[PDB]
Formats: sequence, structure tokens, C-alpha cells
Amino acid sequence: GPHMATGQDRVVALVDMDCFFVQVEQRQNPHLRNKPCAVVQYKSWKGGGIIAVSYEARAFGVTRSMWADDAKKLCPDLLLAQVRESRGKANLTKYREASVEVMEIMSRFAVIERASIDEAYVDLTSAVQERLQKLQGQPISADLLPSTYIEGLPQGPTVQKEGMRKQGLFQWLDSLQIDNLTSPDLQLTVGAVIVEEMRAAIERETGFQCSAGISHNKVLAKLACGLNKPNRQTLVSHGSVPQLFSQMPIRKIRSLGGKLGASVIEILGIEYMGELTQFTESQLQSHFGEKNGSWLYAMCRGIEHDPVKPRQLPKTIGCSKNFPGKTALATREQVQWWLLQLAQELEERLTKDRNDNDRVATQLVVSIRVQGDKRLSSLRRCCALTRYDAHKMSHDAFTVIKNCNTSGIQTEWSPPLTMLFLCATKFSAS
DNA sequence: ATTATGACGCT
DNA sequence: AGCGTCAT
Ligand SMILES: Nc1nc2c(ncn2[C@H]2C[C@H](O)[C@@H](COP(=O)(O)NP(=O)(O)OP(=O)(O)O)O2)c(=O)[nH]1
Ligand SMILES: [Ca+2]
Ligand SMILES: [K+]
Repeated sequence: GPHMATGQDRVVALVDMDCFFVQVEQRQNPHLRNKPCAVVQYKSWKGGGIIAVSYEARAFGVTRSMWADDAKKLCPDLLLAQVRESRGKANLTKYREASVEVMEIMSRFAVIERASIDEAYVDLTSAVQERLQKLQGQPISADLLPSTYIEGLPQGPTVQKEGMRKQGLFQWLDSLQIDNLTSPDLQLTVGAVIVEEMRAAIERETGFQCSAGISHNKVLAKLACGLNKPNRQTLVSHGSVPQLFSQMPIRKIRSLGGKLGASVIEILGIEYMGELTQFTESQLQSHFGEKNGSWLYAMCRGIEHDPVKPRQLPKTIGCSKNFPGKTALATREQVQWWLLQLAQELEERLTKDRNDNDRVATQLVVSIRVQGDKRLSSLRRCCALTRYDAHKMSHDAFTVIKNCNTSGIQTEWSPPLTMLFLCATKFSAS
């Protein structure tokens, strides 16, 4: 009743760049703009692997993880841009730099959490309080929300999608109580005004378009962001959650797309998020553990407490390369040469990070996969990272992995290595 | 032979 | 500390 907290205390947005790597390449090369196009890494094996797809190309069925040769079967006029290669490997520097552009613009409006190379959470609670004091109880015009969808509207008592969007927005706005400066729906609406401004700034100052979700927590903001891509933003109110969740497959919610979500489905015999409401918190905890159970109990009611961390920079800086099938590394010289290539990219990125961001990594994590192991990592060993020197780092990585070499002959490497991964972690201010 | 990462939980 | 999960 009056004591049942509703998780409406914060305004949180999730901003995600549309087809990011594609937009980066389309900005650089105007010939790619407004075309079916994709970004690929490598080329020799089946045309390279696609990692980003323009919405025009998505209409033909082109997806991430598909081989370019197969994508061209679906879309023969598909245009392709390849990731840069340096020291024998993919080099994603261009996209990391573009990410910094976007992240710095977002940081002007509020503290952000960098969730991935092209998406960030935004805690707008305080900014919304400020804008509400400025408005002085003035209603919010639809002209202030020109790309916003209100999830679940229109409802009740009309042919084209922009007309739909506007009807829903008008129903939402006419129902607003702009008198109460503590109304959560009003707070979300003002948050959406601010996100319109942030998205306008990103597009004006970088050329990049993005989608966004506005809700009361990170999971709902993320789900909202996905509802109307590309180049649009969606407000998911607390009140919209029962209908939204009533037909939402469990796997669509961030963190439930894997084994845990499959176990929720199998153990409880349910399919949709909303079905979780019928279980007690203790029941959920008994199946899925304390933390998961409390989280599911709150989440299926639209409530989640995970804070937006004030973290604009990545916590780790890593370099990895797969050596699949017959390219696997089977000689000591091979393993040393590739460890050195990775360590050289790592040194470059670390040196630039230290100059930009006034910090130094102190731990080097070395991960490998051996042939036949289906796991991502077959082995992970750490050592100290005392100097940004590639030869040092690569020699140290070899020292921590060399006992994995089954071969008695210290010139061969068996079983051959199908992945190498160097990761700098545990940063300290410098 | 979806690849190159990046986050975070568990013990 | 090393491993597993999730993500994409
Ligand atoms: N190296 C690599 N990069 C990847 C991979 N997957 C994605 N990226 C890169 C390429 C992506 O551009 C970028 C951001 O990932 P998303 O947000 O998941 N996809 P996008 O922004 O393209 O589409 P949407 O409009 O649906 O948000 O990360 C991968 O497996 N490997
Ligand atoms: Ca994106
Ligand atoms: K993303």
C-alpha cells in the first residue's frame, strides 16, 4: 500500500548508437551513406565476419556474426567496410576514438556509465529536478519530444507510424499532472526532453544518430531503448510495465538471455517476465539464489536498484586474437611473435590511455585457449605490469604460460594455441 | 573457422 | 586469484 516502494525514485536513460561501426565508416566515406552496408573483420575466410549492419541491410536479413559471402547471397549490392588491420590483427582504434567523442558529449548533461563501446547509462534524476524548477509548472509541449515514443500508447479509441507516435504522445501529455513536481511520470517526461537535447547534440556534433530509452532504472531503460530503433527514443513508465511484461519473453531482459533465463523458464514452467509476479521472493531465491531471486522478484514488477556508476572510461584495456583450426600456433617462435604483436598494440593503447586519463595499469592478465577446449579461456594467469614496454610484457606473458606447453621438444607447442589475450587491469591514478 | 573485447559474479 | 556467465 502506502509503504510498497515502486522503484520510481530515479530517472535513468540508456543511449545506444545505431549500427555504430557502420555509422563511423559512413561518416568517413559518404559513398556508404543511406545504403545497405556492413562492417567486416578480415576477408580471406568466407569474406570476413560481419560485426555491424546498417538498417537498410538488415531489411535483407543481414546480421551480425554472418559471413560476408553469405550476407552477399542475401543482399548482392551490400557494401562492406573492413576493420583496420595492424600487426597482423584487427585494430579497433577508430571506433574507440569515435566512442570517446560521443561519451564526452553525453557527459556534459550528466554523469554516465560506459556500458560498452557505444552505449551509456545516464542518471538524469538531478537534471530533471533542475529543469522542473525552470519550467515553473509550465506544461510540456509535444514539440519538445519530436522523436519520443510512449510505450503502450495510444490505447482505446491512424494509418502511418509517425501518426501513431504522435497520438500516443498526445494521450500521454494530456494525462500529465504538471502541477505535482514529484510525479514520476512528469519526471520521466522531463528526462525524455533532456534526452532529446542530448541526442540532438550528439548528432549535431558528431553526425551519429542514436536511440535511447528513458525509464526509472537501467534494465527498463535498456529494454525501452530497443523498442523503436533506429534514431528514436522510448519512454517506459512504471505504469506501462504490466502490459509490456505480460508478453515479454524472459530472455529479452539483460542478464536472462543465457543459462539462468533458461533455468527460470524450465524450473518455473513460464515464458514471459510478467508470469514471475506470481512467485514469492523466497520461492525465487530458493530456485535462483539470494541475489538473483531478490532481483527477479523486483524486476518483474519493474523495480531495479543497480546504480548508474560514474565511470566514463573502460576498466580494462585488452588485446586478443583467435587462431582457428589450422592457423593455430604450434611453435615457440610463433607464440612469441604473436604475444609480441599483441603486446605492441597493448603498449600503444596503454601509453595513450596514460596520457589522456592520468592513470596506469598495474596487472597484466594473460589468457589462452588450447586446441580442443570449447571454453573461451583455457587458462588465465596474472603477473605484475610495472612498465609500459611491449617486449617486457610479451616476455612476462610467455613466462606465465610456457608451462602449458605439453611438448617435450621445447621448439614445438602442443596442444597448439587457438587464442591469445593480453589484458591490462587494476588501474591507479598517476 | 561468429571475433575482439568488456563487464561482473562465484568461490 | 582463477574460472564462469553474459553480452554482442
Ligand atoms: N569486434 C567486435 N565488435 C563487435 C561485435 N559485436 C558488435 N561489435 C561492435 C560493432 C557494433 O557497431 C558496436 C556496438 O555494438 P551493438 O550496439 O550491439 N550493435 P550496433 O551498434 O551495430 O547496432 P544497433 O543499432 O542494433 O545498436 O560493437 C563483435 O562480436 N566483435
Ligand atoms: Ca548500438
Ligand atoms: K550497444
